[PDB]
Amino acid sequence: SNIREMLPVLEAVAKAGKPLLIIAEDVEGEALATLVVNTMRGIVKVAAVKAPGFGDRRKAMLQDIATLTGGTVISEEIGMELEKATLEDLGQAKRVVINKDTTTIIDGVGEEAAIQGRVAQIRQQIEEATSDYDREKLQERVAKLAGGVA
Amino acid sequence: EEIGMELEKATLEDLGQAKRVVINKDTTTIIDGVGEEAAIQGRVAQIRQQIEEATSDYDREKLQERVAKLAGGVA
Amino acid sequence: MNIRPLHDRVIVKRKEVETKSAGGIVLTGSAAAKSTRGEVLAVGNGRILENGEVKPLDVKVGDIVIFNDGYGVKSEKIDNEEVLIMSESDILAIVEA
Amino acid sequence: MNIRPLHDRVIVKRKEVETKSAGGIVLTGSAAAKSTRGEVLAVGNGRILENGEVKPLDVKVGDIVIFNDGYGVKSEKIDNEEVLIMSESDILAIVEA
Amino acid sequence: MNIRPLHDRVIVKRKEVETKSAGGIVLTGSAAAKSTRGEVLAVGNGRILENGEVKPLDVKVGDIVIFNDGYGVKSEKIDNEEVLIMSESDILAIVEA
Amino acid sequence: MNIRPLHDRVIVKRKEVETKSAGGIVLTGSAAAKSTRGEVLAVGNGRILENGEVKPLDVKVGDIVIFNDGYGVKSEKIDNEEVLIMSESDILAIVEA
Amino acid sequence: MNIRPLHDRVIVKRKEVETKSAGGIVLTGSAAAKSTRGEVLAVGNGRILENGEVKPLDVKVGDIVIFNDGYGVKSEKIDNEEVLIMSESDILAIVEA
Repeated sequence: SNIREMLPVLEAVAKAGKPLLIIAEDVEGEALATLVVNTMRGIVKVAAVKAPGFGDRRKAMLQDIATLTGGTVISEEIGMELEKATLEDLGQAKRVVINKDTTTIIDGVGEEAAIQGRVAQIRQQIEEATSDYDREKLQERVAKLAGGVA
Repeated sequence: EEIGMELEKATLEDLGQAKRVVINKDTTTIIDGVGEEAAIQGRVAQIRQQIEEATSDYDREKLQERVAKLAGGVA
Repeated sequence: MNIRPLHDRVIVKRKEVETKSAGGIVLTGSAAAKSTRGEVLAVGNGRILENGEVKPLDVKVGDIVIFNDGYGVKSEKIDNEEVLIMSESDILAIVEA
Repeated sequence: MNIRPLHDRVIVKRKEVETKSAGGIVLTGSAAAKSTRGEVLAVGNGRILENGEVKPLDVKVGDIVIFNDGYGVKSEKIDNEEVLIMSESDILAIVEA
Repeated sequence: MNIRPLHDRVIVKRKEVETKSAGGIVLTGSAAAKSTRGEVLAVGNGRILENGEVKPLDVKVGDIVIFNDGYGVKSEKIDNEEVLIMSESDILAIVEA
Repeated sequence: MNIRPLHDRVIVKRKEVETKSAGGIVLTGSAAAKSTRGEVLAVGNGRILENGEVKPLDVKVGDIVIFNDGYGVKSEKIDNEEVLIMSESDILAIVEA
Repeated sequence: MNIRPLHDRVIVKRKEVETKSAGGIVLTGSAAAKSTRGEVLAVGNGRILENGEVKPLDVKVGDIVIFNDGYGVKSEKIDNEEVLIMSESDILAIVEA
């Protein structure tokens, strides 16, 4: 909201001259209004979208997005702060596609060992007593991480 | 008001122009605003995505009405 | 018409609030903040305290100053423009060079 | 008949409120506001505070002044006209030629 | 473009906030506390109270001091960084060694 | 190694809180109460009020005193120990014999 | 040990509260009240105001006094007894003979 502060992170990207993609619980008009004008004159090309859903649900799926793109998740809850984060902590992707109801990333740049490692930790998740519902949602993450969804 | 603009912040040049308008207790009409065709068509061109919409019912009905007013007629 | 201050009173005008130059070339809009910089339009005769003579003010007309916007600061409209009225004590510093 | 103010009291009369000339040739209606400008009809002997003598007022009869309409400002009716009574401290500035 | 303080005003800058050395080896994150230590960037002429002369400030430029961050303390940003402005009275002590 | 207080400021350290010797043999638990007794670690130059001379403090270094723990009492950490900073006015009495 | 008050401080002890002999030869219950009478245990040097000398306290040690139990009255425990600490101004009168 008034949580606009994070300028040095923002300008670092401006210095870079590259577009910025933002994933968080929510973004309010104060941040969006300035963002729109900054993008319009070509200072920065930046668009923001909302996280997957429920607190535990979105938080759980944030690490894979970051690791897949080689980025770092900002732990507000833990040892990290809004401003506290370098440009290098940001994830990188070839391009993204955004529409009114959907967000897509063509290809984040991350190491295969990290991609597989995310998948490897999933194996405990795969063989689960709960089975119904737990596996269905879980597999969807899995397919997105390295496979495909039909 | 929401974005990079303010109440006072606006020059007379910002204001649009028209030949004349007609106003009554329940209706407002503009005889002819003066604007370029490229802008009129450009508004219409962006409407084509709006035209081809999955919802169809209600979405198209209101949408078409704007379209007719922008370059055609309403009967 | 213009204004003549009544000793120890200085009339100054406020400068732009949160000018869009913060953090670089970034345009920063006004989001609940006020400007403490001003220009000295008028100078009063001086302090009348302790009876012995009147002491002259340390600020000349046309100076650029930094001041504390407190209770001692009053607002009036002159020639349909906003001005500030405060004592010498309320002005914290002078911007020079 | 006229009135004689007592030391450190100044009798002034209020000028027109929200005169229709704001913004140029634009006519400004009354936004429930009141005029802060007046003329000095009478001058008191001076301040009798600190002890050393009596100090004369810095406002001469017939001056045009700007003042703060506070509690210290009282209203009286003389010769069926409205007048204001306030101390020297209340009058912030003088409008000159 | 530096800043010259006006008599009895001292310009200082705040040090690191809630440094993680409290309790012991343990590193304590900032819960929501603010640092009271600072460095003196500039020194004003002195106190002008009671007419006769001006009394000099007891703090030399470049000192490391401990102060009470009260209403009197004000914040301004010059050369794109944060500074604090307060009187001599607000500074409680000097750190020496 | 140590801190030098400014004039009219006295640095003292607080003594034991709700000491377990109340009523004689009986041990009294601490039920939300704080000790008012301290020791004077340092003495400032003295009061500088009303120009003429600087008046010396009435408290010696190393004295045991009783004081009013009010707003005027500040807390600092010296060599990882708790200290209190207050004026002479805040110290109510001296414990002797 | 014993206590030595600092200048303009008087240490006194409170007398019996709601003593039974009120309104005649009547034993009266302690419905809800306190005693304003005390004895002066110790005397401070005196008031230290306006520079020129220190004015001695009018009340000698061992006097029986009447006082106003206000904010200025503080309570401490000495040798397992309750005492009151207040200034000269607080004690209204002296009971004699």
